[PDB]
Parts: sequence; C-alpha cells; structure tokens
Amino acid sequence: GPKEWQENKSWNAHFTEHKSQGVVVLWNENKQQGFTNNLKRANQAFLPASTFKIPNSLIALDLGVVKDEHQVFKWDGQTRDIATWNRDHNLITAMKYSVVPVYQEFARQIGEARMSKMLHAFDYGNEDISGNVDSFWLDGGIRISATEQISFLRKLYHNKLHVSERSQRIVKQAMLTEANGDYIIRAKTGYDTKIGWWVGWVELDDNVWFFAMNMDMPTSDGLGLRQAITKEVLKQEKIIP
Amino acid sequence: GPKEWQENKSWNAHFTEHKSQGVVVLWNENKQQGFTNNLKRANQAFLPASTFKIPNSLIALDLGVVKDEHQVFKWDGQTRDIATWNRDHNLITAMKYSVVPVYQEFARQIGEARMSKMLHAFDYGNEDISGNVDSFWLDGGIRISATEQISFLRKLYHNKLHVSERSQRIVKQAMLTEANGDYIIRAKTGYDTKIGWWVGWVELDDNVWFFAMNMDMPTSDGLGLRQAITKEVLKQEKIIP
Ligand SMILES: *C(=O)N1C[C@H](NOS(=O)(=O)O)CC[C@H]1C(N)=O
Ligand SMILES: *C(=O)N1C[C@H](NOS(=O)(=O)O)CC[C@H]1C(N)=O
Ligand SMILES: [Cl-]
Repeated sequence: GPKEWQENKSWNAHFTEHKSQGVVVLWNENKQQGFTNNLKRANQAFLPASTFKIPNSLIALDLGVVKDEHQVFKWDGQTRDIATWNRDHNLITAMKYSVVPVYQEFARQIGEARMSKMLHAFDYGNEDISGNVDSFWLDGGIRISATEQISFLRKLYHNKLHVSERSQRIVKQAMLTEANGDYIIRAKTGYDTKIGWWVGWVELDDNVWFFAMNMDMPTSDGLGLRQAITKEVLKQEKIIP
Repeated sequence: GPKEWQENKSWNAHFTEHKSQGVVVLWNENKQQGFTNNLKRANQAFLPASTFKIPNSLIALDLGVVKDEHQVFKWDGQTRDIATWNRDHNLITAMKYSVVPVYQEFARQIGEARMSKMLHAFDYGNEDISGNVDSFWLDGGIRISATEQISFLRKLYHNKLHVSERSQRIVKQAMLTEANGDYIIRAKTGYDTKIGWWVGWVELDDNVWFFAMNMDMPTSDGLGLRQAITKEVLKQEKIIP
C-alpha cells in the first residue's frame, strides 16, 4: 500500500545553503499524504511562540474578549523595540505585525481556567499551560510539533474546532499573508529566540497544501529564511511557480 | 466647506494614454469622502455583467443554494469558449474565473421571486430583474452606477446587508484578488461587450478605499486595462506603492 508519510531528504539542500538546519512538513489535502525532510524532527515538540496567536485569537473571539476584527486595542504608551507595535491595532494588524502586548492582554482576560479548557478542547499540542498566563507559549510548558500544527490547522480550515464557525472564519481572514492568481497563503510566523516557525497553508484552485516548518534560528537576522526556505521547497514540489 | 464628492480630472490622463474613456470612483472610508474623474459618468447606470456575481453569491449562500465555499458544482459537460469554465468549480474558483454557467444555475435555483425580493432588500441598482432570471444581469433590465456599486460594497464590508453575517464573510473571502504586506484587494471584474467593470476595495492597515471603475471596451483585447488603469490611479493617490 501507499505511504501516508514520505521522507524527502533532498530538501535539506535548502537549509544547508544557509548554514542552518530544520524541518518542513507538507500535507497534500486531496491525496491525504504528507512529506517531510526529517520524520523525527517533524514529530518533536517545541514552544509555539507567536504561532500561538492563532489559538489565542480563536479563544479571544469565541469568548467575546475580542468583539470583531475592527475593535481597536489602544497602544499603552510604552515605547517598545519593534516600531510597528507603538500604535493602535486591531486583530488584523496585531496578527500581521505579531504584536505581543496586545495578545498578552487577550491572554490575561481569557484567564488560566478558560485557556486550559479551550486548549484541551482543541487537542492543541501537549495542552499544558503551565507558566505565566500571558507568556506560557514563549517560556512556559506548552509544546507542539510540526505535525501537530498541521492537525490543528486542518481542523481550522474545515471549521471543525470546537469554537464558533464565525471565530474560525475571522482568524482565517487574519492569517492572510499573500495572494495572487496562482495561490493564497494563510500563515503565521514565530520565533522563541532559538527556533523559528512558519505554519499555515497554500490554497490552490483544486487543492490545499498545509505546511509547518521550524528551524534553528540563533538570531533574528535570519528570520526571513523561514519564508524563503519554505518557498524553495514549495517551488521544488511545483506547488507554487 | 468640503464636499462629499470631489472631481479630479487629472486621472483622465490614465484613460487618454490608452486611447480609452471611462470613470474611476474612489471612496476614502476614514475621511468619508469620495473622488472621481467624471461625476456624471460615476452616476451613470450600466448593466452589471459579471459584477453581479457578488449579490448572486450572497443570495445563493443565504438561501442554501450554495452550502459553503467548498461545495463542488460539476461541469455540465458542454464545451464553452473559455477553457477554464470546462471543469468542476467551487464558489471560490467560480468567482475567480467568472464562470457564467455555474452562476446561471444558482440564479435558476434562487428563482425570480426570491431574486427580486433580495435585490430590493439590498437596495441594488434599479432592482429590475426583467428578462430571464438567469441572464438579466447580462441582457436584461438591471442597471447600476459606479456610486451605487460603492454603496452596495460599503454595506457588504460592514456586514450591513440584509443577509447573514456568514454569507457576507464567505463572499468577501471569495472576492479576494491580491494580497501582500502593503495591501489587500477584494474585487470583481465584469464585461458586457461594450463596457468593462472593476469594483471592490483596497484594505490598508488603517483605512479602506472602495473603488468602482468602468470604461468603454469595444473589444476584449483591452480587458487588462480595467485593473491597470485603476492601479495607476491608486498609485497616483499613494494608496498602493
Ligand atoms: C513571536 O514569536 N514573537 C513576537 C514577534 N513575532 O515576530 S515573527 O512573527 O516575525 O517571528 C517577535 C518574535 C517573537 C517574540 N520575541 O516574542
Ligand atoms: C462577466 O462579465 N463575464 C463573464 C466572464 N468574465 O470575464 S471578466 O471577469 O474577466 O470580465 C467573461 C466576460 C463576461 C461575459 N462574457 O458574460
Ligand atoms: Cl480572506
């Protein structure tokens, strides 16, 4: 019989070209088949860092902490290192610019009991929120693997998560990253100071490819490699031109 | 004091450069002010042609004629001149490739009584569905102006049309045309053998610009000028780079 999961080590060339190491995991939805350059690392669990703003957004919307994607979260007046954070935001721009202080406020309003119950209902990673209610995805006990990211994203794509369909549609809107006549990418980046993430999917006319990548990332200087390397794999597999 | 609509005839150079004539209408949502090169033509009502796929989609979804944006509508097997039409489609690709036969079947299932009632509820153009229920937007009595297109699109953007929020969110997803780190365009083209249309909006971080353009289109050779001329105006107004 055919294999659900296949290893393709030729993708390592795209990491080695940049003196880095990592994993790309792809899932072909039509074929129900997955592909990766590193089967073991594909299933190892890491801190989600800013990719947690996908479930955080879903929970905040479903609970009414965030009313809709137009509600304004005012800047608290503290000047931070990332210039795009020093302004008012809504859900769309807070995800686009990965605005930490806005999502810390969401997490505090959600609170520990409801955050834990929702991640259990999502089957999200190891479901463990130990640590600070407003930072556990960066320095606490939650862990998720690349294959677990894909499983979560597939439920989101199909509106199968336990939260309202409305919440799922709003977050999928907020994940929009790039679109043209050839493809649509909905995705979210993350960085925990050691590992960089990019997770999401590529919508084509007749198929959707889910992806989850992480890579060793010692400094923020190489952050654009997250998208660049993933796109090299997508080009090799003839998913995008 | 300032006027709701300002005329900017310098945009005519973008039509003149292509030996063409037409109108571009812009609406700045934050400032609640509009701009056009031709106020008279901005209020001239034309057949909507394929821009009618926006209200048609909304009605089909709200009535359950279309269950969701993934439902597949099989090719009926008749070979038509536009090759992308000769295949199975869902709502996303039917709007992307402007697949008339799919939308003709939606319209027949909606039926004239519900179609007329919903266009009245939408305040859509002259609300006149005289002709065949499956072709009145191509060769019947319905007429809509560029400013009326803006009015309709503003209601859709704000979820204020008399259909479910869900239907409006799905259609706005289906209108997605282009997205990058600078802007998002949601829009729909149309062509009636005499006039070409492009209507929609540009989402920025902190504003939305609605647009509706139409131009004289004697042959199909110049159809790419609908987007190209509109983008020259957007570039001149520093809405997009
Ligand atoms: C999330 O991982 N973080 C917030 C912000 N996002 O940048 S990313 O999306 O481009 O990686 C900066 C990195 C990180 C953090 N420092 O908390
Ligand atoms: C809609 O106006 N039509 C369907 C199709 N779409 O072309 S467009 O979207 O690029 O203008 C072809 C033109 C037109 C029609 N023939 O009815
Ligand atoms: Cl979208």
